[PDB]
Amino acid sequence: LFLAQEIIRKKRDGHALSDEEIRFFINGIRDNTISEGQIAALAMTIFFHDMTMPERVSLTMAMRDSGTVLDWKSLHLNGPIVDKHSTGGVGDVTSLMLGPMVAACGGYIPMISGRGLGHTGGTLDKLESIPGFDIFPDDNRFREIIKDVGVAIIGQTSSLAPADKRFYATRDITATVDSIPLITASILAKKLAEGLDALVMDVKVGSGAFMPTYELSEALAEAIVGVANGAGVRTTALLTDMNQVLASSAGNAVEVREAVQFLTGEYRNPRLFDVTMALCVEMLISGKLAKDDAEARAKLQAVLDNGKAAEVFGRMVAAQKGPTDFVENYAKYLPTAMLTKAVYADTEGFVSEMDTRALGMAVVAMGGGRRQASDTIDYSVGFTDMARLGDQVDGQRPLAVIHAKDENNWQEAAKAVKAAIKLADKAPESTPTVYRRISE
Amino acid sequence: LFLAQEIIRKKRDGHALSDEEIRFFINGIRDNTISEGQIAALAMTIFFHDMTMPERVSLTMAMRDSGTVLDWKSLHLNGPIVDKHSTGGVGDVTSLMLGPMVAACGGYIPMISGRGLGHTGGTLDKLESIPGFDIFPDDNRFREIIKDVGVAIIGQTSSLAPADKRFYATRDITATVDSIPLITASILAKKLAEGLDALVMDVKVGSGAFMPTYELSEALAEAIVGVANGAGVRTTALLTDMNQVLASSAGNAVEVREAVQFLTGEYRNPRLFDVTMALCVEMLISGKLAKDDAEARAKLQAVLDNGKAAEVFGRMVAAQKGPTDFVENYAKYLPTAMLTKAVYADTEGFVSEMDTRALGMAVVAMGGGRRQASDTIDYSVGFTDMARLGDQVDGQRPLAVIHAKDENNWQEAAKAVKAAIKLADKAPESTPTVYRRISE
Repeated sequence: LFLAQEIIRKKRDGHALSDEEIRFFINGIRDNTISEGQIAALAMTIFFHDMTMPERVSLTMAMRDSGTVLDWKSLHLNGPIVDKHSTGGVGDVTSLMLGPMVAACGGYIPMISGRGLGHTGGTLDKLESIPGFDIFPDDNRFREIIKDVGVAIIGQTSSLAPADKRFYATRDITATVDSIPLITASILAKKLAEGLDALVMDVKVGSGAFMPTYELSEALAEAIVGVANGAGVRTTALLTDMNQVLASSAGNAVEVREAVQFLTGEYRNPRLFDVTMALCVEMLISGKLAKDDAEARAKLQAVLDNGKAAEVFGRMVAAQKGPTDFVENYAKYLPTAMLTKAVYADTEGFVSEMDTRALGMAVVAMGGGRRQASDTIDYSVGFTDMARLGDQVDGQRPLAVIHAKDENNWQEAAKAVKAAIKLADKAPESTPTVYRRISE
Repeated sequence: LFLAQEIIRKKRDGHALSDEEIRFFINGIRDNTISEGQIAALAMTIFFHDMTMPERVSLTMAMRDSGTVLDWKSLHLNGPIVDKHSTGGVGDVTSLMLGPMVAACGGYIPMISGRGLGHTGGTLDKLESIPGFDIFPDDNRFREIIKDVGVAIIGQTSSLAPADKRFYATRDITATVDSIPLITASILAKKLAEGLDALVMDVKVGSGAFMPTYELSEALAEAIVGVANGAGVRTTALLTDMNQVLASSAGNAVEVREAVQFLTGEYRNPRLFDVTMALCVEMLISGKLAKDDAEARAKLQAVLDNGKAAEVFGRMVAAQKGPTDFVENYAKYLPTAMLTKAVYADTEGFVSEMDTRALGMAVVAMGGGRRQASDTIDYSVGFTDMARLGDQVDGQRPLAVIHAKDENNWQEAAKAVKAAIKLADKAPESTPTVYRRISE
């Protein structure tokens, strides 16, 4: 129906908005006919009245259909269209391994990513530290890589969920961003555009988590499962730990390198391994590529050990303009910094605390990302050989190994790192890597 | 404190905003630094959390101080600075008589009016049907008229309560206009700028009332008394009837004429008389010009009968550039329409119902006001000899006498009037003119 004022009022007076009404409002948001104030007002009424399951699904759908919705029916692929989604994290490089691994098991992953300006090391920028990697293939080319290779990590060709652009921008300045119904629809809008069959949300918990409390991370996880499954996509979610860096490194080139050494068994961080394996099992199960966890973990460990996984990564990289021999000779292609020195904590002890966001911002500030846009990322700067909680430190074990441009910013970051990692006289109680699985 | 987002959140989470915080927000509204969405958001949080008495007063004060606040201390006047405020109505010409009457009793009335674009026949346009009437005297000239004459009805020299400009505009399209705390502060902002000592709100009740229900008109009346008196101005309010036209005419020239025949006792509509007397008694009492109702009604009836009141009207008109003999020879100065014919209802009976808003819009539509701004009011068009509820009608008594430009718009209005006044086989139950007096 018509009138933005009309719609705002209904919801304000504790009523449920119709699909036609929610759809009308969202397009108006996209077509710039519905003002900022009209957006901020509706967001608030939702913050006080919430939205029923039907309203929740209609909001998401009307946002998905705001832009373009991919369809792979014509391609007649012989496998499930699946993909994973995270709420971000520092060292969260699971996507580079996840994509190849699941494609090597019969799954098609049309990973339309979107970096993460603000304070989030998107994967798109990591993949750009690979000489020639084109993250912008046209539709027809993209459709080809998927069918041929199985995976493809590309940047959003804008027209995905446009309404979310204005809706989110307003919410950020009007104090209505922390509203579960709105968040749920915002996150899934982009993904549900990919024309998926199944999905898996990786909801982080802890200091570096999106939601403030475990109870709130869990809350969001349950909401996501509901509307996605309501929208037709077999979804499950996991609560991953993010109280420290996931991989043994944070940056761009250093992370893509880590993803290669993982795929080839040259080195595998155990925590990164658990989360990586846990997400893939879900995708296989949701995708029907396995009847149970045991079957799935089996197939995955195989592909990971017979080199078939790293092979797919290598085929994905080449099809997107990277070297055709990236996995074998990556050390000659990836950018190496001028200064690489290890940093040590002031005293001997056990790592008991760590501010992920701090380390995250330490990376950006040293060139690892962009605070504005005009900034140009130094794809070689970052951290490696990161200390894990519980690790005893001293002259034998530094906190991390810093890859900086010069002795100055090295020194800067060195102080940043040392300030972000808290020591203690004794090792803290351990926490799980994968807390639990929300489903149905 | 800083941040509009910060402030919005606090209030959203059921907290009380500080004076410094409310003040910061309001100036930002004025200085265009606080966006539409940030205004619409805060308005909603208030619609759901209301505002404590302290917050209520701080909002109004921060809005008053948004612009200029008059001060009459330097003038050293020998009387109270008072003024009345209405929520509008059709035929509500009480201000033209009220101003003179109270000044003739020792009260100073710096009536900064402001017409009423939209659907409200402001007094400013009525006073402009008087040849040469200048409603825009400069401060020094204005200050002179007050001290010399005692009264002065002038248009707002913009810089009064600027914040209210943007705040109200946003609210109108975001469904947050019907919020008592916001209304209370909006109305009083303009008035409290006049540097008053006492005030009296004329809150209408009925079909032509601002608030939807008697219980809501009363609700607003109690709120107004609270924050005004909290802000230092001795305030009381009355619930006037507005289920029909107050004066025996609606328009511009026809109303100013009515106000003159009242002041000179040539004719006095009894309902208009009661409301006019009721409001003045309040001003005298609040102003300290009387110890009780009896004393006040006495002084007023005197000034009304010894011609001293009409004298003041005459001195006000002349000081503001109108004729120096307007009261004695008004019939030669006021605009007279080309067509003046009486309209009769289709059948004999008793006037039982009447849509004030309809008659109000009938006047505008015939040139009595402006729907846009570029329109130029025909200060001669309007209704006179209006039927009162309970009046029996037939060939002896028409519904009203229409002053139109031509036979066309006369005919138009004639249908408008006839459609707005409902007849019945028997006279309806009478209602009071003045329902009750809210105080303290």
